[PDB]
Amino acid sequence: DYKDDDDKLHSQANLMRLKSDLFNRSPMYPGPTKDDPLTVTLGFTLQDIVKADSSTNEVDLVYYEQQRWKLNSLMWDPNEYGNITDFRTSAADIWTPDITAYSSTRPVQVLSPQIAVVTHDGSVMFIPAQRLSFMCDPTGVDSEEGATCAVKFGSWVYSGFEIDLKTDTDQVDLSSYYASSKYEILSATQTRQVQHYSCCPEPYIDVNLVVKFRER
Amino acid sequence: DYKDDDDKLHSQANLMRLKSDLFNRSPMYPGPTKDDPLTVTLGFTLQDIVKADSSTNEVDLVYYEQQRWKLNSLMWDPNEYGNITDFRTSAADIWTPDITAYSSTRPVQVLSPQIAVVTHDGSVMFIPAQRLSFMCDPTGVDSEEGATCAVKFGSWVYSGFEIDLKTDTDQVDLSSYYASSKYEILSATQTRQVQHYSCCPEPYIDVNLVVKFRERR
Amino acid sequence: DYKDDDDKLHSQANLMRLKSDLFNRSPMYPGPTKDDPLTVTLGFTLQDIVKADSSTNEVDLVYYEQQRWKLNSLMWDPNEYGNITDFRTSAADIWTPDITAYSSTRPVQVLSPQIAVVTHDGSVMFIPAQRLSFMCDPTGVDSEEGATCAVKFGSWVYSGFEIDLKTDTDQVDLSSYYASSKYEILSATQTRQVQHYSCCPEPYIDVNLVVKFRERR
Amino acid sequence: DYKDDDDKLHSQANLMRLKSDLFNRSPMYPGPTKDDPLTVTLGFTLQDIVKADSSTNEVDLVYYEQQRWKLNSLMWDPNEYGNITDFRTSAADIWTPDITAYSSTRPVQVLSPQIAVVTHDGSVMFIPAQRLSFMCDPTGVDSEEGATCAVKFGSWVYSGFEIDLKTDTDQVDLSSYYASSKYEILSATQTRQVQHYSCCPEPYIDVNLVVKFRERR
Amino acid sequence: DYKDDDDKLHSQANLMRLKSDLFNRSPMYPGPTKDDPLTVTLGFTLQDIVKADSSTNEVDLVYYEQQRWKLNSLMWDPNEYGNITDFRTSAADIWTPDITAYSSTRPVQVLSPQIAVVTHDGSVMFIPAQRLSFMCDPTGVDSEEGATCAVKFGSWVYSGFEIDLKTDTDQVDLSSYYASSKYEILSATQTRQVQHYSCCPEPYIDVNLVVKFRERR
Repeated sequence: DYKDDDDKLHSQANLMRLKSDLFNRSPMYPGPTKDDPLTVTLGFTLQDIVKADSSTNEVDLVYYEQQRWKLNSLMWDPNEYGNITDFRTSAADIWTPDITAYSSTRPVQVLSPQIAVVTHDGSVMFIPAQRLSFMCDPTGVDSEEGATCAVKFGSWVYSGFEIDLKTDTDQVDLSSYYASSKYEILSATQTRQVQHYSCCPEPYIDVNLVVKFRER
Repeated sequence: DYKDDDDKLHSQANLMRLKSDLFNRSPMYPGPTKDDPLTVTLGFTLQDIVKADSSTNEVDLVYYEQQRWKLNSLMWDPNEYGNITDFRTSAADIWTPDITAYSSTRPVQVLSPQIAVVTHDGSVMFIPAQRLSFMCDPTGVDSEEGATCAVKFGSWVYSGFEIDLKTDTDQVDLSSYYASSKYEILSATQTRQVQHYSCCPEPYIDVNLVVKFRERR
Repeated sequence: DYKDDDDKLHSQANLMRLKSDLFNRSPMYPGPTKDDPLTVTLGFTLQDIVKADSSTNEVDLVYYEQQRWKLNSLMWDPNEYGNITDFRTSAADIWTPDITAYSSTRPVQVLSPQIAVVTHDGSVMFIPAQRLSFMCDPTGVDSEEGATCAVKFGSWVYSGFEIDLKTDTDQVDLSSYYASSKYEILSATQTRQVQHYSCCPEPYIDVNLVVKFRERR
Repeated sequence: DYKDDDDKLHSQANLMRLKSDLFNRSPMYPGPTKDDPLTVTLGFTLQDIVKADSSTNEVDLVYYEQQRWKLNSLMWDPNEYGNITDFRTSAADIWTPDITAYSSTRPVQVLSPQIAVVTHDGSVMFIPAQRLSFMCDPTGVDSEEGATCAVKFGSWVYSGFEIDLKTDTDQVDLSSYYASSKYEILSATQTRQVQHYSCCPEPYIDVNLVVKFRERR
Repeated sequence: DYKDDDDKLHSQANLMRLKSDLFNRSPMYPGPTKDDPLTVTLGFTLQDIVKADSSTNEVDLVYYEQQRWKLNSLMWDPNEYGNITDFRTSAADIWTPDITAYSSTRPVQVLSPQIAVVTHDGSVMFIPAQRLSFMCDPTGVDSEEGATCAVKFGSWVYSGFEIDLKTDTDQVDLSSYYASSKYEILSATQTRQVQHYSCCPEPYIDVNLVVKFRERR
């Protein structure tokens, strides 16, 4: 009745207060810096190898790219906000890391909504589905040992001193791989790498996605 | 004359009033939550199987995806708003559910305008036409029993505790299927599913679209 | 000199005034409603059949879709506005009808600018050029009687009670059809249809575009 | 040092002032009208014939389309604005003519930035690079006399009474034509046309681009 | 604890302040002018020749185009801004040069985020990854000496008097070229050119990218 109508409205107002307080908070966050670095955790759920174009050495993957990070400026005490512990918000409403594939051949295509999940400890979780075309020579995919390809993912403009990458595991998550794909996965790994260049002190970080695959 | 000019102006003003009141209403709705959950009803009107690419196992569907939900914050009393019972508004003017195909291979393409219909009880109806490419192996489509493919539709970020899905029927609406398509439909179902993994104290809900099809006779 | 520099400035000011008056007018129009219905006139000038894909039963047309309607809220007296009788404005600056093809297979592509022409009686004319891919089986296009295809056009969310459609004629305008197209037109008609749905007491209107074509002889 | 830092700042402020004065000027220009007509000058620099699709009779051109017009409302005295004689501005910051190809088969693709150059006499120069697909039958391109194609360019909604077109020359500029294209140009002309129709007692103006081409030898 | 949570807050406030000061600074920069010219440094890191279409003479490159320039208006003293020496910002938040390929056949595709890095001396670094389709005849790529193609890059609307170009080296950076590409690079150069045009006493600059490639063996 009216009590339960006012009780829905109360819970709505609490979320509106939280979001309004979180967005309008002063220094509205200017990205990671040296004095204020950040760790982004990457994982891949690999869904399909759609296409292996051997006349251009381009390979087409569909995956979920799972991103995680934690900002002090997204922290709150659930006790002050009607026991709310997490909310969904548009990814355009918040800073997100600029994680890019280093060797793509077409602009990445986003397959899912751009929505992130924020939790009271200030951790954000963003898991967009993408189709990516990248440089990969599929020679020997028609054979038993198959073909092997790699693509690096990392920040585009931030060094290791601003954004650090990590994985929870070396194993690309294959539990959602399309059972009836044209190509089967022999192995898929995601490995953290630290590079260097004697032009410069900065560590440069990436996650190296390596797939071994062959025809069904 | 002037009276029926003033009479059209009157009805316009009423709608303007309703829309302005509805949009400016305080807590301007922040999405479904646990304390304020929502049920979305899904239905499919399947129009065409356009393409079955057997060299990539991608299949191309054109369907109307019909979405329904009800918000208290979209309720009004027609008596207070010149007997207006429903209005059309741009889908960008209102919250809409984030219902996505789980196994698409290309971004979905929208074929129709993005316009929703709102009714005085607070129910919204949104029926976009889409072309979807999804993972589907068409082997045996050239045979009599045909090929079978499935795609799940569900919220992208909301659990069953926030958004619940339901169908009005298991039967995908085939009354608009292109009579002269390259492929004919042997059956098409839409089934509600609840999944429970040992991770999450929340259930997840989805609608499983399953089509059996073959090359035209 | 200065007087015909001022005269051009004057004429500019008058248009500025008209547009500013017209845009700022209170109830800034909320779409057609039952109490305030509208009639949209449709016409097709068919330019080219570009492609007939027989492996997917998709056909590609290029046409001019001519749209017409009249709003009281766009009326003015030219005498009050320096004898201005009509103006061009961006189509995004005004309400336009949501006329869609019901059986497209790809989002329509707009080939022309989105600009409408408004006349003092309140009538708007909007004529976008489009390339449309729609469901059509081209079997027999390689023969003498050719192939026949149809596509319905109509509002996406408005019933006949809100938007009525009408044509000026049954003949699709073929005077601009590409002389050297791969396909020649045997006939092209545009026919008004009144459809009803079992859920819904109100009439729906569409215009049914029917083309008979064959490969160039 | 500080003086030529203050110098650069001064020159920046002058441009700022000019642009701010030019944009904020009252009647902020409402397009050409009968009492305030305009002449647009068209020229084509033809770069490449990329593709001649003989199975759809579509031909793909890459050209620079050079546009010129003059507005009183863009005039200034360089003496009042620190001797500034011209500035670059985004094409979206100013009115531009709605010059379209009448027989395209795909939306035109813009290859260059959308930036115009404005000069103190009020003349604007806008030269976008484009790829255009248009209706053209390439039969005989494989022969010595080659194939001939034409496309008309003109305003979409403005008559000759509002926008007049003109060319500086009949010769399409071929000095930038890709030396190693698959197709060589035998001739390319751009011709002004006045079309009188029966419906409408007003000049319609267009520029007719006519290309004769054949496969490279 | 609280102190190193306040420290992080302090560091954030400092960058907030810097950006806010730099953005709000009066004459908010109007582009390079004759009195206030600019030098853009161009470099190419060539990643892959993906495709050589010999039926249309189009070639597809993927590269990193590295851009550099320096504005007085982006200068700051790190001492006033908590020793901050550089910041990342969206490329849409700042002026960027309009560097275009002069002979592309499709709009360039951007593969990377549009983010620039600004340093206290006022220098900006912007390095977008791109796929470009440009006019190039691949005859002899199937031979030992291979094929040679060229494309000019430069400002679209700015002369040498406003934007000058320069390279750090004549060698296109090949250290990131895809080891297993369909085509291998025999040489790749980037050369500054001063172009003189018939209309125009101001010189125009470009960087000429010249690639010699062949099929891998």
